[PDB]
Parts: sequence; C-alpha cells; structure tokens
Amino acid sequence: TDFLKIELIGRDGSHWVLSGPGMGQQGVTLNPNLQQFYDAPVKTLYVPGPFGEEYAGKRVQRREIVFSVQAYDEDPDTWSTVDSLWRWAWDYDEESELRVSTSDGTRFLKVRLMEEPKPYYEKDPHITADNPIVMTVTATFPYWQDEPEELIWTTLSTEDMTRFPVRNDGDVPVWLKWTLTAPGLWILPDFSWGNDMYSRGREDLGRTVAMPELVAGEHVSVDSDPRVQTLIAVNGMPTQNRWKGNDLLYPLMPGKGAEIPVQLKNAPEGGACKLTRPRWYSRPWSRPGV
Amino acid sequence: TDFLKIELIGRDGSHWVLSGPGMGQQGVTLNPNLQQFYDAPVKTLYVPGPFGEEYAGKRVQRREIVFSVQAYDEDPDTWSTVDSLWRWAWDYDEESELRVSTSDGTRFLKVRLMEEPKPYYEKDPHITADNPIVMTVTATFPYWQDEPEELIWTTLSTEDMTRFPVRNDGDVPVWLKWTLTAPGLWILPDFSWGNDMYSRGREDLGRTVAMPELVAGEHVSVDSDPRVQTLIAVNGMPTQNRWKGNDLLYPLMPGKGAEIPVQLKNAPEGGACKLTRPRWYSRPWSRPGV
Amino acid sequence: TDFLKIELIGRDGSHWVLSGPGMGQQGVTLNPNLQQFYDAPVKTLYVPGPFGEEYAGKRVQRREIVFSVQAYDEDPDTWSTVDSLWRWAWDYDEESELRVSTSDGTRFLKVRLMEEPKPYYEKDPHITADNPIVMTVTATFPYWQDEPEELIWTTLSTEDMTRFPVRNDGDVPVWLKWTLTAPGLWILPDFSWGNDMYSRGREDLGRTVAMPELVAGEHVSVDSDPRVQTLIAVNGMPTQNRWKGNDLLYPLMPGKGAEIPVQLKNAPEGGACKLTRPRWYSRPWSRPGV
Amino acid sequence: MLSTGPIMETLTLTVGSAFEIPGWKLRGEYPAGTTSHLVFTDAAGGTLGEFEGTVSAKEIHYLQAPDDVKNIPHGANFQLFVTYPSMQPQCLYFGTAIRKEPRYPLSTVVSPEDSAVQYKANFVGQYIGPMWKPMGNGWGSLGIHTHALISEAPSMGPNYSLFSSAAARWLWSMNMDSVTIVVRVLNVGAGKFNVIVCADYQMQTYLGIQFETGISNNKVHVITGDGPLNWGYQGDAVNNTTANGDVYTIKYNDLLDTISCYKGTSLTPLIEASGLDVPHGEGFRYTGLAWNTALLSPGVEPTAWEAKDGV
Amino acid sequence: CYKGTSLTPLIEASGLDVPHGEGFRYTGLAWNTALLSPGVEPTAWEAKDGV
Amino acid sequence: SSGGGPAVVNNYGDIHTANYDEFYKGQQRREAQQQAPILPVR
Amino acid sequence: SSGGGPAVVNNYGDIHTANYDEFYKGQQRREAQQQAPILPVR
Repeated sequence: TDFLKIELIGRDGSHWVLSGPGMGQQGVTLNPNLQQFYDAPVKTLYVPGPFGEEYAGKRVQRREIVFSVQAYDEDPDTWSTVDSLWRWAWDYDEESELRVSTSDGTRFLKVRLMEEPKPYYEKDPHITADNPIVMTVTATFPYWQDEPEELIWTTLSTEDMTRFPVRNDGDVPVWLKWTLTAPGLWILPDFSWGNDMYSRGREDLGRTVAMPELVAGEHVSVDSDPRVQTLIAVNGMPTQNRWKGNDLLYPLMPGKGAEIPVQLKNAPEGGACKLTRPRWYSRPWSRPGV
Repeated sequence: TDFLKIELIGRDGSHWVLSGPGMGQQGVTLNPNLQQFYDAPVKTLYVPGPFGEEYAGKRVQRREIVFSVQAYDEDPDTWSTVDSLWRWAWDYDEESELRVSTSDGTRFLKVRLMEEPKPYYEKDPHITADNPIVMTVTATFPYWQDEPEELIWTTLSTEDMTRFPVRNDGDVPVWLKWTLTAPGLWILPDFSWGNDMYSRGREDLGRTVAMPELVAGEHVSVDSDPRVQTLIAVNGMPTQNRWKGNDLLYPLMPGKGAEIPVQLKNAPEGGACKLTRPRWYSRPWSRPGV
Repeated sequence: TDFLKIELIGRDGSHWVLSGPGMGQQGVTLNPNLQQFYDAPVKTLYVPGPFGEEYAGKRVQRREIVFSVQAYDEDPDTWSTVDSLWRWAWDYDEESELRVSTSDGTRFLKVRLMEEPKPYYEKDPHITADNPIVMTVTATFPYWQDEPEELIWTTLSTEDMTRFPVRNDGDVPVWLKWTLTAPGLWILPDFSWGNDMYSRGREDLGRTVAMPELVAGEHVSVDSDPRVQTLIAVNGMPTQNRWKGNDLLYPLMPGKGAEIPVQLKNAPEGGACKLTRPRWYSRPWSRPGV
Repeated sequence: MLSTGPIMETLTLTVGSAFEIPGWKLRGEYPAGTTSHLVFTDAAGGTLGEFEGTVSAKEIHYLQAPDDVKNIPHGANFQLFVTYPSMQPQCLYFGTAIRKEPRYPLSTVVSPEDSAVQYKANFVGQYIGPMWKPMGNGWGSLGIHTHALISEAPSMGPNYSLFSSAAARWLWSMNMDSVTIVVRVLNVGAGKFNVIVCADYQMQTYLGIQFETGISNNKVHVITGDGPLNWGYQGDAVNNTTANGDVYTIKYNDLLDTISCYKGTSLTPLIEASGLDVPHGEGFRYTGLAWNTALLSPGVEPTAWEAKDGV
Repeated sequence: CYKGTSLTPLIEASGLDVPHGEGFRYTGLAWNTALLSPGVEPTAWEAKDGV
Repeated sequence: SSGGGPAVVNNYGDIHTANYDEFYKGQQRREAQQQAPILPVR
Repeated sequence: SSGGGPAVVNNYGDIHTANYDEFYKGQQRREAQQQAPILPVR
C-alpha cells in the first residue's frame, strides 16, 4: 500500500523495495507473515510474594525476525542474477539496514543473518524463476530508530554555560552522547528525569557531573549508553582512568525534556560541545507521544 | 533444466547425472526436496547484553544433505544391476564428489554416507523395478569447492624473489598451501588482508614470516589450514622446533588479493615454490562479487 | 516375484517360504513394509573441528528388523497348528536363519526374537483363521553372509611353505580363520592390505606373525575376528598364554586379494592347514565388487 | 512509479563465439537517424567495452567478433541505450553479462606424474587369462603348454591346434618410455620368439628383440614392427644359444635412445641397437610377445614374464 | 654383487632355500664388529624395484 | 512404526520421563561405595 | 513457524534431549579444576 514502504539497504549498499510503492522493481518482493517485526520483544520478571508474584522489572530482548521474500524474473538467468544479488546483500558479521517509511517518518532496524537462508522450492529454481527465500534475521539492537537530533554549542570564553533543549518523543528511554573539545573542564547534566531506578528519582533531579580536566588535544566522546565505554579520548589517552569511578547513570526518559545545562571552565582557547539525542522507538510507526 | 546440471562422481570413479541434460542415462535420477544443499549452514553465537543479547561470532556447521534418488529400468535384473552400482558408488570412510554445473561454472562438494541408505518401497523392489533410495550424506567440509589454483616459481639463483598473484573471488576466506624445496631459507607472506582477529589487522598488512633454514632433502609443505600442521617435512625431521613460535595466522580474506612476495635466500642449487590457493564457495552457484 | 525368495529356517529346523516361488505353502506369508532389512545400520562419528565437525569413524549397529507375517488356513484348527508351528520356529536364546535367494546367490541372516511377538487382530483369531503376527527380531551380527571359502593344504615335509589365494568380493571387511595341526611352528600372514587403521598401512603390507610352537596333539584354531579369542587349542591348553601379546590385527579389506603365504617349520610328522574366508555382505543381494 | 525505468536482462558471452543480439527481440518503431549503443562496464565504473548497434526501421541488431567481447569478464554490467533523433538517450535494458562457456580451472594440466609400474606373469592356470590380448590371429589364438615331459614350468604359446604364429599384448600400458622386460624362456623346439616394446595398441610399430632357436639359426635379432605378426630386422645379429630356463633382460632406454639385451647376470649387452625409427611417447607404451614356428609344435617360449617401467 | 661399474658380478649365488614372493620383500642393513669402533659402513643407500 | 516414535525416544535416552533426584542419589551411592571403606574411623 | 515448536523448545532449554551423565561429569570436572591444585600431594 501507499501508507507503508519497506526497504532493505544491504551491507554492500544495494537498495531494495520489498513492499510499498515501487516494490519488486529489483525483483524481490516481501511475502506475508513476518514475525517479531513490529513490537520490541520484552520479557517481564516476577518474584514470589504473599499474593502470588510481585513485579521485578523488565528486560528487552533481541529481535528474531523470520520473513520470506520472493525473487522473480522472466528468464532463469536474470533470476539467478537477482537471487545472487539478494544473497550478497546479507551477511552474518555485519548488519544491513531495514527501513520502514510511513506518515510518521522513516525508521530503520539493523539486522544480520541469524542462520543460513532457506531458498527455493522442492524442485530446482530454474524451472520457475520465481522462488521464495525464507530468512531468519536478527536485531541485536531491538529498537527501531530515526536519525538522532544533534545540537552544537561553541564558545570563545574561558568560562561559559549553555542550555540544550532535549525532549524524548519516543516510546523508550534514550541515552545521550556528548562530544567535548579540549582543553577545558566540562560539567555535564545527568538529570534523573524522575527515574526511580536507583531510588534517587528526585534527589538526582538536577544532577551535574564534572568530567576530568582535559589536556590539550584530548577531545572526548562521552556516550552514556551501556553498550559502549562512557569516556573515550580521540588521542587515545585514558581519560576515564582519571574519573574516580564517576559515570552518567540516567537515560532521557520518554515524555521528558528540559533545557539541560552545560558548563565549561578553564578553557583558554574556548571550546565546543555537541549533544546527540537518539530517537529510539519500539515500533516501526507510532504517533508522537507527549 | 539446462541451466543446472547435477552429477555424482563416486568413490569408484562412476559418473552419474542426476539432474540436468543427460539425466537418468545411468538409470538414476534425482527426486525433489533436497535439504541443506545450497547455503552453507552457519550458526551465530550471541552473548547477553544491555539490550538483550549481543553478537559474538559465527560458526560454520558440517552439511547434512538428505536427498532421494530414483533408480529405474525396464527389467528387474538390469534394474538390480543399476541399484547395486549406485550403492557401490558410496561409502562411509571415503568421500565422493557431488558436482553442480551452472553458468557460473562447476563446483563440487565432498560428501560421504552419514548413515545407511533407506531403499525401496514397502513391497518387493523387483515388482516395480523403479524404486527410490533415500540418502543421508554429510559434508565434513561444508563449502562448495572449485579446482584450486596452482602456481610454480623455479629459480636457479642462490637468492631470488617473486610476486605471486593471489585473489579470493569467493565469499569465504581460504587458506594457502606452499610447497618449498630444500635447501634454502624461505620468507613467505602472512598478510593479514585487514583481518583483525589477532588485534593486528593493520600492523600485519605486510607481514612476512621467515621459515627455518632447510637442510638438503628437507622439502616442506607449509599449509595454513588449521586442520593440518603448518610445517611438514617430507623426510620426517622435526622442522617446527627451529621455528621459535612463529606461525602463519591469516587466511586470504574474500575480495582481497595482491602480488604477495616470496623470497628465497642461501640456496646453493636454486629452489622451487608451489602456491596452492583453494577456491571455496558457500553456494553451488553465485555471481562474482567485489 | 521370481527374482527374490525369502525363507525362514527356525530354531527347530522347520522350513518356511515367506516370499518368492512357493510362498505360503506352509501357511505363512510375508506382509509388506519390513524395515532395517536391506542395509546394515551404521552410525558415523564426528569430532568438533575448525570448519564444523570432522569425520571420526564408523560403527556398525545391530539390526532391529520389524516385519509382519500372515498365517492362514481354511479351517481354524489347522490355522492354530500353523500359528503354533510358527511360534515354535522362533526363540530368544537361539537364533533362526533368514535366507534371501536372488540371482546373486543365497545369503542368510541369523535373527532372534527381540521381544514377544504381537499376534492376531482385535477379535479372536479363530473367527478369521487368517491373522497377522508382528515380529520384532534382531540380528546381533548385522551382515548378510554366504558360506565361507575354505582351502586346505596338507604336507609331509618337516619344513614347507604354501600360498593361499584370497579375495574379498564383498563390500565389508572379513576376518580370516585358520585351523592348524600340531606339532609344528606356523608363520601366518597378517597383511594390512594397505589398511591405515593403525597408521601402519604400507608398513604392514607383508606382515607375518609366528604362532607359538605347538606340542603334540595341540591342534589350534586361529580366528582373527574380534568376537572370539584368537588362539584356541582343541586339547584345552592355553596356547595364547605362550603367545606373548601377539595377535592378528588386520581383516581382509574389500576389493583386496593375494596369495598369502603360510610357513610350517619344526614339524616332524608334517602338518595340515585350513583357511576359512567368510563372505560377509551388508545387503541381501548385490553385484560382485571389484 | 511516475518515471519508467530500464528492464533487467542478461547477455551471454562465449569464447570463440560471435556476440550477436538478434533484431527480432529489439523490435520497435525507430525513425531514420535513431542510434543505439551498448556499454559494458566493470564494478568500478570503467568501460570494458562499447559497441554500436545496427538500427533499422523496425529492429536493432548487434553483431561483434569474438575478439571484441573476449575481454569482458563474467558478471560485468551492461547498459543498452537508444537515442531517437533530436532526443536524449534512454536506457532500454541493463544488467550483467554472464559467460556461458566451458571453464578451465587448471591453468596448465601438466602431464600427471604417473609413477613407475610393474607387472608379472607365470602361466600356472589352465588358460591364458584376460591379461593377454591376442593380436593378429584374433581371439583364442593363445594357450598354455605344460612341458611335463621335461619337468618345466608351463609356457605361453600359440594354440597349435589351428595356429602356427601368434602375438599377444599386455592388457595394461607402461607409464614411461624407458622399460625393462625380464623373460625366463625355454627352448623345447625350433622357432622364433619376439619380445615387443614401445608398441601401439594394435602392435603396428614397435621395437623388439627376437630369439631364433633352431638347428642352424641360434641367433638373436633386433626387429622393428610392421603388423603384429610381421617385422623387419635391423642391423646385424649375434649368435646365441638358449638353454631351458634362460633369463633375458630387454631394456629400452629413452634417453640415450637404445634397445639392449642381457643374458642372465651379465651386464654386457649381448645385442644392442640405437636410433631405430619407431614412434615413441604417449600411446606407444604397450608391450607384448610373439611366436612364429615353421612346424606345429612349441619352439622357444616364455615360462615367466616381467615388466618394469624405467631402466 | 657387482663392484663399482664392473659388468661381471663380483660374487654370485643361486638357488638358496629362502621363501620368496609377497611378504618377503623387505630389505635392510646389518653391522657386526668385534671392537667398539666403526668398520664397514654405508654412506649412501639406495633401493629400486626390479633388475 | 518403531522408528520415529517412543521406540526411538528410548534410543534418544532420558529425554522423556527421567528423574533428577534418583540419579543424584545413585551417583551419591556410588561415590559412597568408593570412598566409605577408606575413610577413617576417628 | 519457529515460535511454538522446537525453536521455542530450544528457548525452554533442556526439556527434550538432555542427559544427566555428561552434566554430572562436567560439574565434577569443574570442581576438580577448582580443587585439584590446592589439594596436598601427601
């Protein structure tokens, strides 16, 4: 339909339109009954209690998508070319992009082959030149995402401050990324946003943490997501070694936003900072949530 | 179909055409619904992570092909001859070739009887003289193979150097084999090709390993394949003891190739170097990729 | 059909023709769908390896044959006699012969009752006098076999030598038996036939082993098969105790044959030798293999 | 799809074959002045080939010599463009060219190192056996003579029931040109016995050593083959006596091209020839024996035969 | 046994009572010295099938 | 009939009905048989 | 397809084919690895 478009950008850069307007132009269409495609799989936890079981929390699980495509052409040689190109568009080690475009925008999922594809019918595929490939792909990162929102604040003063507007319009908490120039001592916000995960929801409402004093040439990236180390210098200096066990603890909870403050001190040149706010969603399409 | 031809070269050298042009001339045809025949079975490993599970690598699995053949003939006696010949074409200990020829060339698979064949219908086979045999064969090496490329370099000089042109056109890495004459000191390339499985993908871009000095009659086979010992002296001398912990670590990564340098020094009677490069694929047919 | 004839010779010596010419003359015929009857069951072994799993060897399994017979007669009393005779033809402790005769000859399989037979229909069997008996028999020795080839060489000389022509026309290795008179010292061949089970394939090409010097009256049977002790004397003397760890290690490999040499020394009377070569096959019928 | 695109197709290329696109599959309405060009490109964007098609009023025809399309590899991209008069070019077809031809994986299949081979024969069975192929006289022209009246091993010779001269060829062929044939023979009568080396599969041309034993011949010759049962002598000959159980070694050496014969344990050649004009190499490595007796009784015949590849 | 390149055997014997054929085709070397010092020893050894 | 049902589940081995407590107690009994006579009396 | 059959039996874990013998042997091997170096040589 014209309300939904599904595309695949392979690991080699090939572009396919499985469903939607212009689907099947490259020879591959999407068969029905695709699973674990819409909602992010989450399992909830329960402890024994006096009234049965008590809620203990939730964990989001990786997506195990199983879907069939149909590769077709008029002649078997061109069908063989199409099938080979489709196979080349996938890999186990590196992930290809799967984009869904609706009136809510375009959200992409990074997927890799979980196991070998299951191609063709019972007979040889050159008889038909129109054969299905069943594919079991997996999303290690299970959330659908959009292009992150980026803001830049530069200054020439030795000491300065700024406000970054931030707002999570998605379904799930997002983890902020910072890029900070050197030299200079930065103070970055780590607001709880009312999140009570550490039982400090309103104690950490205005939490600010000071990064270690960066030496010349030691521009740092401070990624708060748990997949990656928090502090990483671009010159290879061990910055987090000088941070005494400090860390950024809180994601940007959904529906929360404010003018988070960034402070720069002891910057003789006057540095710059960049804030990246990811746009993660648990669904290929969803109306914005206030 | 004429686009795809399937043959079997038995352990006794018998040639059978199961599918394609000339199928059934030897009395045996191939039945549909053959499994684990096209894509190499690969299992992916996943380890717990912040957002579910994180990719941890892939392991290729041995192929288990379950396929049916039909042995047919007009008279029961000659049919029995055909069935006996088909059974004689197979074994458990020794492998036989399964060759697929398409517009992309001919690629073979070494398969052996995984278990006893399941022949015939429920009634007396001589009634119909046209009976199916269910074969469960296995491929210990799961990659479809082409004939490996062999290059020879012979020199009469005491010290010389050559450039071997090498290129991996397949979708999987391959391991090179060298046959070096003696006496003489050889230096062989162990280029990483950017492969970063020893955390030295860039440090070992132009890595060369110096084999131990070879005395007269100590011709060596230097195979990078993990299945076999790297250095094997033809006369039985322990030549890996003079190698000081050095080894050939890297395969030929897909899509990579160059003129790798081979050096010979201290050779009173010259020397000969043979390079064997395997040509492995994960599919019976596929278009070239780069 | 007249291309195949199946008989049972019971533990009591009774003869039944279950299929082929003259089938059912004794009242019992063979129903379709008999399983584990043609090919000897074999399981292959695999070790973990760099490319999946590596072949480790093969083991032949015992036959578990489930087949149905149909006992019939015009009157219920004669049917009862037939059913009782069929039951008496079988046992658990002792085995009955199952002979398959085709244009390739007659090969027999020794089978015993694996469990109790399941007779008759849901109603009493005297209503019909035509009832099926389901039999779960087992073959501990799973190979179909023919009568062994026997050769005799007697001599009067104190020291002599002979050559026995030997050839394995089957598809499975066979183990030779010798019958050696006493007194005398015998040298018996244990040729490897190029078999590499001990990594001594061509090292043991012409291996000969010396039996211990037999005293008067100590005629020995030397059976190479692993089921049975190698040296057994007819007078009960422990001949193998004097045979300091020596043994016959190699079977006659399929497709292999030669004039194996037998030597006799220190025989004042001049002794005699008998060679028994089994004819083992993995299938009830098969064309001879070269 | 607001804007139409090309059609994905394939083009077949074959070595030594003319590349042709027939006009009946490129039919259309092409006004005079319409052009068409086909471009073959690699994965980097470099043009591997460029051709111009013959555009007529109702079809476009392509025809190229095999040399033009030799260098386009398997899997190269192709685009076909048609330019109407006073209009921009448009692409009708695009895709990848496949090469549909026999593919040669081995750069050079050198002659495999066929190792040295050895054979032997003793003639103890009842009949000759399939390892000897009769020549000239046809099937059933050989047989075994017991020689029990002299207490000697059985020998091979023509069945003198209906034949007097006959030849046999070893079933298998040698792997190298140089060979050694060791024969243990008896002289129980009068005749001629030929040992045949480097023969064809029909034993038409060969080298050979002939032992003539008679009341006056008692000679050894070097012979060249013209037919299985006919031959021509070369050079002179050496007088020789053949006793029962006499062993002769006939060695043919390829390098230092020569044929020589040795009696018993002596390394001195009793007869030797060099430079004989007989074809050698592949297909001319068969060995054999031949007998010719004036009478219908065995003359000089072998009880033991042995062949080894190489000298 | 031939010494050097001589075409006449240095030594020769025939008809020795030793079994021949398959199973009796092995070869080897042996040494025996009264003193604990090398005597006649092979620098190089070579074996070839056939004569 | 037998191949492909419970008769091959038996070949599979302890996939269906098989208890943990009895197996653990049997292993403990075997270990006790092995080690009891060599334990001291003190 | 996968959800609701053997592919979810795999998620269940060791419900179908799984034996006690190698599990007990592996536990014993792990304990032996832990305790063997610190056991005295006496």
